[PDB]
Amino acid sequence: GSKEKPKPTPDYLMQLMNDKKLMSSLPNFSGIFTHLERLLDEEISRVRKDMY
Amino acid sequence: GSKEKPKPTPDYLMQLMNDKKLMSSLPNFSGIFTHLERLLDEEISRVRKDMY
Repeated sequence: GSKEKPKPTPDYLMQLMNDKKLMSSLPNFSGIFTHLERLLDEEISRVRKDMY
Repeated sequence: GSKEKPKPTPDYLMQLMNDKKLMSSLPNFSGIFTHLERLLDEEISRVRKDMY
């Protein structure tokens, strides 16, 4: 085991929405982080689906 | 449905290891991105567990 994975909530998603936008406003982001972008596209996606 | 989620491979992980380090070398990262850090801690974690 390695780290406990905390639950996804609206708070998680509202912050994700601003993170995904912040990175999109950074043309340097694409070069500095590789998987970080896709992880929003999945996390934002799955957080929206697992929404209660 | 929203976006198809691609499989995790070693290539995914080797790049994650460098992304997680790049962000750790950025004291500005912590302020610019909120969930991006934890998503490595989970993705890197789960990619290592789902390793074949």
